[PDB]
Amino acid sequence: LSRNATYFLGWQEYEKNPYHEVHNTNGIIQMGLAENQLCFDLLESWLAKNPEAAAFKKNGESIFAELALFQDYHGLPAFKKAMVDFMAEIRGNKVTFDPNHLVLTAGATSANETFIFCLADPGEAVLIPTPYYPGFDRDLKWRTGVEIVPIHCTSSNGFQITETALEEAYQEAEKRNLRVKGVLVTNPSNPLGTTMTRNELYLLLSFVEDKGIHLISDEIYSGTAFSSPSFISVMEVLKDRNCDENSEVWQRVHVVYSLSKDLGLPGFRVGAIYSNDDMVVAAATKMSSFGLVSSQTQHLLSAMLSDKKLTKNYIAENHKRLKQRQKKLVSGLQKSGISCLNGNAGLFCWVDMRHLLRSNTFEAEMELWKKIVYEVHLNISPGSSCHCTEPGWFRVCFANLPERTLDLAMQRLKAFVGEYY
Amino acid sequence: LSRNATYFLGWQEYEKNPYHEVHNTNGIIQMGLAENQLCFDLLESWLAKNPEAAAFKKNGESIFAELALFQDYHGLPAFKKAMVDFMAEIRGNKVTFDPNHLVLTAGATSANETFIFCLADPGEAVLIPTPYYPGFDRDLKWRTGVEIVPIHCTSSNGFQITETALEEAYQEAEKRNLRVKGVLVTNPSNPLGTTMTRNELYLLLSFVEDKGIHLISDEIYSGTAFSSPSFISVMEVLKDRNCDENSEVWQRVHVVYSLSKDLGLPGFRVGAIYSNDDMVVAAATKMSSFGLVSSQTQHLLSAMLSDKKLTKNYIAENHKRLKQRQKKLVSGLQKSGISCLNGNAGLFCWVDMRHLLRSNTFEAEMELWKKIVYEVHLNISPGSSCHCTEPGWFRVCFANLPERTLDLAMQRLKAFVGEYY
Ligand SMILES: Cc1ncc(COP(=O)(O)O)c(CNOCC[S@@+](C)C[C@H]2O[C@@H](n3cnc4c(N)ncnc43)[C@H](O)[C@@H]2O)c1O
Ligand SMILES: Cc1ncc(COP(=O)(O)O)c(CNOCC[S@@+](C)C[C@H]2O[C@@H](n3cnc4c(N)ncnc43)[C@H](O)[C@@H]2O)c1O
Repeated sequence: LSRNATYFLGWQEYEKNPYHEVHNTNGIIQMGLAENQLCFDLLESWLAKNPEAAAFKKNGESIFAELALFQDYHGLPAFKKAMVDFMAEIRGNKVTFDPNHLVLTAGATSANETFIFCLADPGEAVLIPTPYYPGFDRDLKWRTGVEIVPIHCTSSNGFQITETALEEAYQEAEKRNLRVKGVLVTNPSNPLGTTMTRNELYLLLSFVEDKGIHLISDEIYSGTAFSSPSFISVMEVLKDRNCDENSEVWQRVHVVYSLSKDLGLPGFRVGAIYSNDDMVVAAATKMSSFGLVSSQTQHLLSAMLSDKKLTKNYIAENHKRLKQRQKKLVSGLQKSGISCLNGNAGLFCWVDMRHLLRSNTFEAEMELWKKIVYEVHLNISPGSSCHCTEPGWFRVCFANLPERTLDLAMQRLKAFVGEYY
Repeated sequence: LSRNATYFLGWQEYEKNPYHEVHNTNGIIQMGLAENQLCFDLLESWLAKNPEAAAFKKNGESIFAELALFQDYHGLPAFKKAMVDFMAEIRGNKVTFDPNHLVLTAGATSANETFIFCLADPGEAVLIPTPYYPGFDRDLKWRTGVEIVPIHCTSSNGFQITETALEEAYQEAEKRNLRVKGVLVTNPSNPLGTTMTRNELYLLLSFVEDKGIHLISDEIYSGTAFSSPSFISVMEVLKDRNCDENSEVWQRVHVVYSLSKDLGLPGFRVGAIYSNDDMVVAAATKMSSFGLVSSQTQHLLSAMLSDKKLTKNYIAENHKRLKQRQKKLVSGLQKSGISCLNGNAGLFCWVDMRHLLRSNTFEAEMELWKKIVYEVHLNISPGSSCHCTEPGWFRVCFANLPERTLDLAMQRLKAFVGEYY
C-alpha cells in the first residue's frame, strides 16, 4: 500500500459509557463535540410549512429526474445564488460574492484540502496560528504532502496574532527548509471562540503581501458571532483599502465556508470555496468533482436559503440562543472559580484551568484531563490537542446538549474543584 | 499556485446548438453522454407511494435533526446494509459483501481516486486496458501523482485482454522507469459495452498474483448487463478458487461501485469502495471524509433499496428497456451498413466506422468525427478520445434520449452515408 494508506481517551470512554437523561444517567457528558443542536426547530417548522423542496417538487411539478441527472461541478445555479446571498447577509451585506467565483464542495473539510492542493506543492508549507482545529493536521497534510508551521499565540494578549509571531513562524519554516505558500486562519476561531480583530487582519494582509503568499480564511463559524466585538470577514477588509482590485493581494485572499456549524447540517456536507483568482476557481471547480454536493441537498437548501424571512430569523435566533448558552457556561464555570478567554463566537469556550494543574506542564494537563473524564465524567478537549503552547487551556462546547445537562455538568465540576482543591 | 492548479469540439458545438423536439429541431443530438434516463418513472412511482423518506420521517416520526447531525465517515448503517444487499442482488446473490468492508464516497469518481491514493505513491503506476473511460486520465492521475500505462486491446479478439498485452504493458512501465502497483479494469466496460469474460478475469488474477500487485474492478455498470454472456464480478471468481481466503491475491482484489448509471442518480453522488483488505478499508474510510455522501441522500436510498420489490423490478425492467434500446441502435446502424462490436451491457455501443475513414489514421477519424458533428448534427465519441489503438471506432450512447430522437439520429446518419459514400 502507499504511504498515505498508513487525545482519543476522552471519546473512547464516551462511546463505552455515553450519558443519557434516562438510559444512562451516570454516563459521560459530551462537551467536546462542536455541533449546533440549538435551532433545529426553526428548520423543522420551515420544512413543515414548505414541503415541496424535500418532495422533489417545484411549483407543483416533479423535478426528480432533472435533479437526479444534475451532476455539473459548477453547482446548481439557484443554490450558488442562495449561498452567496446568505454569506453576504451573514456579513451584514457589507460584502457581496460572485456566484461564478464560488465552488461547492462536500463540506469545508473538502474545501480546505482542495485549497491546499491548488496553492501548495508537496514539500511546501502553510502557516497556522496555534491553538488550532486539530482536524487540520490530517485534512491539510495527509494527501497533499504539505506541512504545517505554527504561528504561536499566547494568553498574554488574548491569543491574538502578532507581527513577531508571524515572522518567527516564517523563520521556522525556513529552518525546516520549507517554502511557505500561505497562511490559513479560522475566523471566527475554533477553539478560541473569538472573532479575529481588524488589527490582526491588516497585520495578516500586510504579511501575505510582503511575503507574496496566500491567505485562506476558514469562516465556517462566521454566522455564530453573537457578541461584540463585531465579526469582520477577510473579504471586508480588502474592500475598504487599496486592495480593492487595485493591488495584488486581492487575488491571494480566499474564503472557506460551510453550513455545518451555523445551520447545524454537517451530515448534508455543504461546503464552499470562494476565491477572487479566476484560475483557483477553475482548478477548484474541477477538483470538486471528487466531492460534489448531492443535488437533492442542493435543491432543498436553495429553497430554504432563498427564503429571506427564514434566513433573517434564523441568524437572529441562532445568535440569541448561542449567546444565552455561552453565558450559562461562563457563569457555571465562574462558580467553580474558573475563568474563560473573553469570547463572542463559536459553539464553545476556551477555558482557563491553569491554576488546577499540578505544575505548568502538558503532563499535568493530561493528568487533569483524565481526572475530569474518570472522576467528573465530562468530556472536553485538552488544549495540547489543539497545539496550544501553554498547558492548562481547554475547549468546552455548549451548543450540542440540553440546557439542563449543561447545568448538570457544571455542578459535577463544581463538586470536583471543591473536593480536590 | 501549485502544479496541480495548472475532443471537446463535439460538446462545445452541442451547448451552442442543443437539439430539442420543439425549441430547436435542428440542434445537435446528444449521443455522447453516458447517462440512463430510461427508468425514472419507476423511481417516481416508488417515491409517490412511499413519501416518508424524502420527508425526513420514519414511522411517522421526524428524524431531520438526527440526519442533519449524522456525519460519521463509516456511513449510515442501514444504508450500507441496503447497498451490500443491492450489490449482491445485482450479482444474482452469487457473492455477499460485508458492510463493514464497504466505504461510501461521493460517486465512483471519488472512490477511484481514493483507491489510487491508498494503493500507489506519486511516481508509481497502474495498468489500464485500452480503450478506456477518458475520465480516468484526470481522476486517477491529477492529485495522486500516479501514471497510467495502457494494456492495449484490439478488435482482432473483440477487444479482450490477453496475457501478452499485460506483459507488454508491464514492460512499458519498466521502460518508463515506473513501478507498477496494480491494474484497474472496468467491468462491464465503458466504452466497449461488453462484460469481461471469465477467461480474462482468471488471466488478470493470475497476472496480479504473479506480479504481486492489485486489481481494482470498477463495476459501476454491473447492473446494466442485459444480454449473454453473463456478467461476472471479480469477487465471484475469487470464491470459486483457492483464492477463497486461502491465498494472498484475495486481499488485493477490490471493487468500485456507484448508483450513477444503473439507477441514473449521478447527481446524488453515491459511490462505494469495497475491499477485503482491512487496512485499505480503514484508510479509505478516513479518506471518505473529503467526500462523504449527504445523509439526506443516504436515508432516502436506504429506504428505496431496502424495498426488495423495488430493487427486483427495477433491475428486471432496467435490463428490458436497456436491451430494447441497444437493439434499436444496432438495427438503426445496420441500415447504414454500420456494425457494432457485439455487446451486452452499458448505456452505449462501440461502433465500427473504419470503412468510412479516408485512411487508416486518427487524423481521418477526427475528420469523420467533425463531419458527423457539423453535417449530421450528431454528437458521439471518437475512439481516440478513449485511447483506442485503431482509428475508426466510436462510442454511441443510447439510454439518454427518447426512442424517437434515437430514430431521428439514425435516419440522419443514413442520409449521410448515402450522400458521401
Ligand atoms: C475550522 C473548521 N473548519 C472546517 C471544519 C469541517 O466542517 P465540515 O463539516 O464543513 O467539513 C471544522 C469542524 N469539523 O468538525 C467535524 C469533523 S468531520 C467533518 C472531519 C474531521 O474529523 C475526523 N473524524 C474523526 N472521526 C470521524 C468520524 N467518525 N466521522 C467523520 N470525521 C471524523 C476526520 O478524519 C476529519 O479530520 C472546523 O472546526
Ligand atoms: C467506468 C466509470 N467509472 C466511474 C464513473 C463516474 O461515476 P460517478 O458518478 O459515480 O462518479 C464513470 C462515468 N462518469 O460519467 C460522468 C463524468 S463526472 C461524474 C466526472 C468526470 O467528468 C469530468 N467533467 C467534465 N466536465 C464536467 C462537469 N461539467 N461536471 C462534472 N464533471 C465533469 C471531470 O473532470 C471528471 O473526470 C465511468 O464511466
